[PDB]
Amino acid sequence: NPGLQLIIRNFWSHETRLPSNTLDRLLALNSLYSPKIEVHFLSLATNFLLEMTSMSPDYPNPMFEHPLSECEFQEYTIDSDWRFRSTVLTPMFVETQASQGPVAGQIRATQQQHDFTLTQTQVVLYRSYRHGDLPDIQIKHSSLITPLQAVAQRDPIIAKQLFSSLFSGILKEMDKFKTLSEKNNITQKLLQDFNRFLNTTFSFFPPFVSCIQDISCQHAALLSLDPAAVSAGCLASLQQPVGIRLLEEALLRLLPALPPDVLRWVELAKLYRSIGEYDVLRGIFTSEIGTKQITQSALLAEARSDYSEAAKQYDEALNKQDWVDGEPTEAEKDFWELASLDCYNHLAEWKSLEYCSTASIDSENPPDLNKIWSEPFYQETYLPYMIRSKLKLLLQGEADQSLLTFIDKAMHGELQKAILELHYSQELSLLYLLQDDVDRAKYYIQNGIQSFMQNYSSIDVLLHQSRLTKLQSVQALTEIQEFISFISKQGNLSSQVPLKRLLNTWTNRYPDAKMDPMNIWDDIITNRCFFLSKIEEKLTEDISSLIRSCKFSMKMKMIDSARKQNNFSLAMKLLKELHKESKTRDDWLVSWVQSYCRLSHCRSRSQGCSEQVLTVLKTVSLLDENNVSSYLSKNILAFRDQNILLGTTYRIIANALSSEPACLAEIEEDKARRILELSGSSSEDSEKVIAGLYQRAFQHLSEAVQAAEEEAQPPPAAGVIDAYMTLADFCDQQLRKEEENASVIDSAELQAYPALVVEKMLKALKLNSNEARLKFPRLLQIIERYPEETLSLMTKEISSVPCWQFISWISHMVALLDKDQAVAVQHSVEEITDNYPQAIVYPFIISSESYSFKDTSTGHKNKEFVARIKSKLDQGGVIQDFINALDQLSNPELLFKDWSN
Amino acid sequence: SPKMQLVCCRAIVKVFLALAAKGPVLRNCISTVVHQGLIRICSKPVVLPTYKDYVDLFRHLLSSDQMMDSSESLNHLLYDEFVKSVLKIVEKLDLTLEIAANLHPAKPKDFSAFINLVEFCREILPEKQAEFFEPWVYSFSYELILQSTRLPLISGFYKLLSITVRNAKKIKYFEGVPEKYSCFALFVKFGKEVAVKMKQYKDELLASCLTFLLSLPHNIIELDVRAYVPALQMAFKLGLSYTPLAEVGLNALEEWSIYIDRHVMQPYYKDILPCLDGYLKTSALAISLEEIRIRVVQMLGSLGGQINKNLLTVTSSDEMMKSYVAWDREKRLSFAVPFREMKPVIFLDVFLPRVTELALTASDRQTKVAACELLHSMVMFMLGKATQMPEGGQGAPPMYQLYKRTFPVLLRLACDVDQVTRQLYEPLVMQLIHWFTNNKKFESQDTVALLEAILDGIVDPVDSTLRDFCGRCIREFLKWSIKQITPQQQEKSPVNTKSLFKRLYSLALHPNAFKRLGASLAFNNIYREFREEESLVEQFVFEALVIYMESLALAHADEKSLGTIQQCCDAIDHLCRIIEKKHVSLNKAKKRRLPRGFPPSASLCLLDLVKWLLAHCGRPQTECRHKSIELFYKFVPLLPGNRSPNLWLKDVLKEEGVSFLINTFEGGGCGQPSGILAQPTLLYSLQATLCWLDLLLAALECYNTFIGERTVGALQVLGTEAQSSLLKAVAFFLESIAMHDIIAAEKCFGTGAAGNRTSPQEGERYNYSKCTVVVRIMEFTTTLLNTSPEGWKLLKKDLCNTHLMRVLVQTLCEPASIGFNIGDVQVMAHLPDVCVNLMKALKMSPYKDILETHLREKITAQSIEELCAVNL
Amino acid sequence: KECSPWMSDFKVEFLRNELEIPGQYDGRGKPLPEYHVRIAGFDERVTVMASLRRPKRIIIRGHDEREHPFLVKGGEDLRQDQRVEQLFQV
Repeated sequence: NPGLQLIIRNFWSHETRLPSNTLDRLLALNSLYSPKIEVHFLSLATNFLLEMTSMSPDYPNPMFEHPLSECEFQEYTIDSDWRFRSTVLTPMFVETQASQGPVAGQIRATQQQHDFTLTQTQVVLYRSYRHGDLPDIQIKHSSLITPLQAVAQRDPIIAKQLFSSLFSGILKEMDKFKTLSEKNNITQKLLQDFNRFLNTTFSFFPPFVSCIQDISCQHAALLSLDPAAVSAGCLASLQQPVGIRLLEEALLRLLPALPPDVLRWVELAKLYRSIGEYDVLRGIFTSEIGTKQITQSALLAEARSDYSEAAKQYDEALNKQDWVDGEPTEAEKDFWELASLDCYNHLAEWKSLEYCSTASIDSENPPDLNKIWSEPFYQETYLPYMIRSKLKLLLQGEADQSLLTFIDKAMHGELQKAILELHYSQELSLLYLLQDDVDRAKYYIQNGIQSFMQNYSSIDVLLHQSRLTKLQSVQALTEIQEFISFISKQGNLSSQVPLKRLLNTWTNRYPDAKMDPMNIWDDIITNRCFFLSKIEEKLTEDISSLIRSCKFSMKMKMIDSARKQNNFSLAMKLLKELHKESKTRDDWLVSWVQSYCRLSHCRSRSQGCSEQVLTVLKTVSLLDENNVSSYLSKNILAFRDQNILLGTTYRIIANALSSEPACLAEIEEDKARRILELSGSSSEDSEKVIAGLYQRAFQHLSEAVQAAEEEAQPPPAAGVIDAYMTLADFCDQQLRKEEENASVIDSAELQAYPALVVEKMLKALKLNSNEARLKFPRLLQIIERYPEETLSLMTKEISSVPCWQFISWISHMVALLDKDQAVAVQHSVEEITDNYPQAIVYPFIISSESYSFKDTSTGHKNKEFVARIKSKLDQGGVIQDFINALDQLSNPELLFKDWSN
Repeated sequence: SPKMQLVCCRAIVKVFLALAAKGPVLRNCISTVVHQGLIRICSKPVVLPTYKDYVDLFRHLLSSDQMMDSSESLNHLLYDEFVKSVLKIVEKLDLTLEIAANLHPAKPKDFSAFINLVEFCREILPEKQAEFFEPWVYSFSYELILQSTRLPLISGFYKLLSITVRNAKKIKYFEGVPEKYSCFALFVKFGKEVAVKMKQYKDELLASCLTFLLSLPHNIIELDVRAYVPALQMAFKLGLSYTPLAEVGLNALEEWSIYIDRHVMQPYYKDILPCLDGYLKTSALAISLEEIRIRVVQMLGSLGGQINKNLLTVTSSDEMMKSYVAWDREKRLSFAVPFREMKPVIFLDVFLPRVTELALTASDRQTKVAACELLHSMVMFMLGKATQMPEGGQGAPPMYQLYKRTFPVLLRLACDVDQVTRQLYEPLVMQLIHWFTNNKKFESQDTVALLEAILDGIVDPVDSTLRDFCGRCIREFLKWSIKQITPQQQEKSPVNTKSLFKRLYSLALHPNAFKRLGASLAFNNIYREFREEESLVEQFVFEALVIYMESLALAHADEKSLGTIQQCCDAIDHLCRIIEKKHVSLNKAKKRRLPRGFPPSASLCLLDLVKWLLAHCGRPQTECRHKSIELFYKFVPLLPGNRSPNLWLKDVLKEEGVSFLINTFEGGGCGQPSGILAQPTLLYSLQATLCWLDLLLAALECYNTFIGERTVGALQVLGTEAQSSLLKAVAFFLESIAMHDIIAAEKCFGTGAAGNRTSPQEGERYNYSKCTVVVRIMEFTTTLLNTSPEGWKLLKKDLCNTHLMRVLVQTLCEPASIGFNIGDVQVMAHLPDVCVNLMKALKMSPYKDILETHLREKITAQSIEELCAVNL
Repeated sequence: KECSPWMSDFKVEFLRNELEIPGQYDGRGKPLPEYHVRIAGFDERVTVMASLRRPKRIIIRGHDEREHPFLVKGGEDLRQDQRVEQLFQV
């Protein structure tokens, strides 16, 4: 009842019952807070002020003090910087355009007669305004403030914006009314109850909370807010942005005066952590909050995405009890104590993860699970990892009901139910499936969907990082949903057919190997592995071996991501789960070998020479496994791949050696022999073993390419292309070693290579190779070096390449229609013309103004072809007067300046 | 009681077997006995015993169950006539357009039962005919497409055609891409059809037709899906206020995302996912709407993480995120609070972008009615500060930024459906105009801002009510923009008049139809307040005229159903209505604004204009042509000689020769546009045949006037050289394309597409336009004979006229093989009555016998129709 | 119309090879001029920008009805910078 609010105002308004000087009013408006007003509170806290206004002797009185109806105009007769901004927006006209070289304050008044016989179914006069022509001359401050209040209740957003704007102003009368002591004693109580607000709000309705913070921007003394209260606010509030701002202004404006900064820094970091911007956090720690050499050094390898030694560097620091000061700070320790955890989380290092997530819990070597409830710090910090790790171990088929124990113990409680039903309904659902329960899993997942929708839909649109970070989980929830559905329906357990179909969906529905991060891969992979173990139990071609086929393949696709994303350390773990297991099927073994070798290769970039050679030496020993030769003699695809890797292996070595040719000496002598041995140039000259190696390499490659050219013509292309390219890549570096070198001993060896490469790339380019298309200009400079016997081959070949592959490089192509190598391109360029005239034309123009032909049949042929192109563009010659038309826009005096230069 | 219903099906089943035991006669009879019966269930009532009720009986009859054992395919031969009769019944139905872009069915019965055929056939169709359905799929869909042309604003056809396509998906008829590939080509070229027709459409029409596209088979939709990108984008962007439309988009995106080639789709997804942001944007403080909010997530997951990440790409942000950036970089609206003793200060700038949002939107009545007072009073404060011209050295600061982001608000709030708020703001906007128009020099940024806001309203695609209201503001603008200036300055430079017309012109030259249409409405709404100062019509009027000609020409490519044609007619007509009078003034050579493209000159007069109009005579843009004819006749008699057109022409033909005029009835258009060259069109087909066809029509329509008015003499008109069109283009057409469908051109000229087969959306325009051109020939050729006793002696050198006579016997013996295919007696039943007129000029021409050589020398027989008597 | 009269006519003119907006091609996927937007007129406006060469900003109307603003740099060889873009795509 609005009368009751007013009746309650009857003495809250009263001059002794809330003060009647508006500063002391404001101090006592901070008495008004009770938690059962939040959404509303500001909108009422404000309106009180806008009664105290009323008894100002000008509140009842005009704002404008001349008749706005008269006496006024405006002019923009200026070349201001705001004119540039206005003509950027949309330009206004100008028009001087000259072809050569009645009272004041008065209105042309009506002349009623119409000088027509109208459309159908006298003299000048001057007047001044009717009172209906022009608006209110002179409104009073009264009518400004008055209408707002009733709507300021209803849109708190203006209320927020309003309050701060009052409040901020209200301070800044200063010394002309209030002295140092008074202002500052007041700020202490302001600050104190600003803390009280944040201490007491339990809903955290963000417009209120944000406003207290947005107020805190405005004046220096306000900045000493409880850092943990700010974060505790912001986290529940989704108000991290203002949380950060507050802290950053605190850190700077409190700069000149270190202990509370240290606290602030941790909180600042925690805000960023909750929105996914860890790169900033690295900056905080590396360059202010970390002190020790170890701290950077861990982050460094971690930033390079090798958590393994980073984890151990943290562990080493954590368990180091002695130091050059005895005193890495309470915070740097707190940081390591977290940092180390993520390492394990990415490393899938679940055993150390459950162990470390609990080991620092208060000597619970007898494992109390429930101590977490003692601190929201613990409930936030360790809990997620612990749930995760235990559950991953359970899904890897381990056994310990201590999780369901601790969870069912938690289910007895209120928060110890509710926060799980909110934040972990995924895991709750999975645990019900782990206990064979369809319904309760179906509930907790049904809930999970809704939970996500609100979770995501509450994140700000500008929090792109976190929006994104939420999102991938959807797949897991959906797969849980599909799987639940599939197993809920009895017709799926009768026939192998709908199951064979199911796996095809899961193969087709992977995560992204270059953007989805590894932990997220881990999840779907593990989860499917478990779901298939459940189907495997429901039933038991043999679906079981088909399921292992999937399991294996999936491990591969996962391993592949951890290569492409250089989580090589994780790929070691995964490899060693399969290292012997794969050695069972046939194809499977082959796949394992290949994968291992690829990984060895990727690892073999990041490295020094001996280290690289060592990193690949071992692969030779798998590649010279040849019980597999029976399968390779049957499976050309793999055989090609085998040779590819094999040649690549030698290439790596040969490059490593040739960069630093004596470095063979750095490797332990047995292996230094293994090298010289298996190069086979035991003449024992590194240069000769390198030429030998390269030759040996080329054998595998050339064969691989041949095997690739054979029985591979579908009306899989990746490997075909890959071969052709790979060979070419090698040949190019060699051709460059020749081009780089004045002394050329590698002459008989590098004979085939120029002619050879062509036939590969122009095969590859027919296969739509984007990378060949990116490299293509190479050919155009190679033929110039190798004009003897490139040209013929290239020419009889190149017709077979789609014209629209070339378009990128058109400039080059048209820029050599005058040189004899024109012979290769002339057909091609004409075809491009004959499809895409609007493409070629500008390149052609600029080149047409630039040739000079030879006065010989070769240059005549070219000049005559060019005349045929030129003429076969001059139908568009009609349009391209457009060029001349654009040309008019240049300043003629500038063109004269250029010409006269 | 219910169980007796099976006995009723047994009764009405048995009596259909009885009839079929006649043998061969039956089909027609039963096929039309069911028909007068269906006319009841489909005229049986419903509101927005029913369209639902009889359905099961009909299903049990159109299902070949063992009711005979206890002839089977004849339960389906009954369903066969549920095509045969039912689509032959499109020929039953007639409906066209009588009681700003809405229309009404002239004959309600031919809709009001017929859409309960739709809603009853919404089960009476969807069975696969037990796979017997073959003969219907091609023929049915063909028929219904060819006639769906009759009526836009009909949902029902697209519904039934979509039921056709969905059933055809389960029957997989298009699998592997001859009836199959014929229909395949039809629907593929229908991908250039309703998907292009999109940009006009409106609620249920748009919903029922989107339903159709999105239900099309993926095997088609592997081609150039830029067609359907907007369609699916529309589907989601709309379906949020017709919830089960979005459900079709689920069906489609699902069906696609498996049966489509993933590499084909991988690039495109970027444009689709963003529109699903909104479907998850709030907790809100046919199947149920939160089934949908659920289903999008189920899709996003099943669609897979690989593609999903497209949702959160920066390009998903822009067209919201403009609502999160500052309106001015200063903090503008500085205000001092009256507390009792002392004064704090506020910068109200920051309220405006929220207060506006509410004042436009806020659903609470009691909020909204107060909110407007906020904004109304706050607007005043701006004007206050704009006139807080200080006694200090600082000028009153800029406001353009605010004004721009403010004044469009006010116009929405003025055309606002609420009486009470409108009753405040509708006055307000007038006072604003009245104030703002008071400036003295050329580009007041404020004035510009206001104007541009008004125009940005008058082009608005959706809102005729705004375009209406804005029309008033425009009028009142210009009225007031007269109201505030001295004659001697207005004569020197009519500043805002210039700064208006220039922007009107650009909107008249914009290629988008709505970007033109608004400017014609503005031009109407000022006409009655233009033509008041002498200066205005003295300076602007030719420029104004000429520009509207071009804006008419640009309308040529559009639908007529925007009404731009008519709007432009009035825009030009009212110029004619001015020029009736003030040619008296314009005859003087005086300084004027040079119309777009004239040779620059020291001064201009009505001669220069009418000579330019002459240059426009033979141009292909139809209504431009009709105007330039009519206007030229209205403009000869008022140059300083005031002579007739014939006697005026006598001078320039004596000076320039018929050469000059032919070089404008055929050389007619831009610079030297060379339409005299018939040859390249008789050489080089592409649908640019229609461009030639138009050019021939314009050449003819030129001759279709000036001999007929007898304004140039016939043996002049058919000049002794260079008149290529009549001599070849006509003759050829009659010899070589007239007897034939499109493929006689689309053989030897360029090529005809694919295997020589393409859509009625092409073919109807070809044959329609083709069947126009013959008319204009005949009218023209008659007009030779009926002005000259000699004209037949120059066309006699085209002695091989006789092709035209086989055309003429066709034109009466079955012209439906040529023109009655349109369906509109409005054109298509004057054309025979017009044809027959020419035959007097044949009967009383010496050529008479050759009509007998087409008919009475071959075909005349007396009794054969009495022979057919027992058959009739 | 003061700067350069021809653009202030430029129109659909018939029997004609329609002009595509410059530079729409890129070397991929069998490109399709029937998408590539075609010119259909100019804004009457121009603006000079301040640098020594006083370069001109113009606006092109597509037949696709959006507008495509461009700078015009004359007397100057842009090829150098053009390849910087090719590199940047790479």
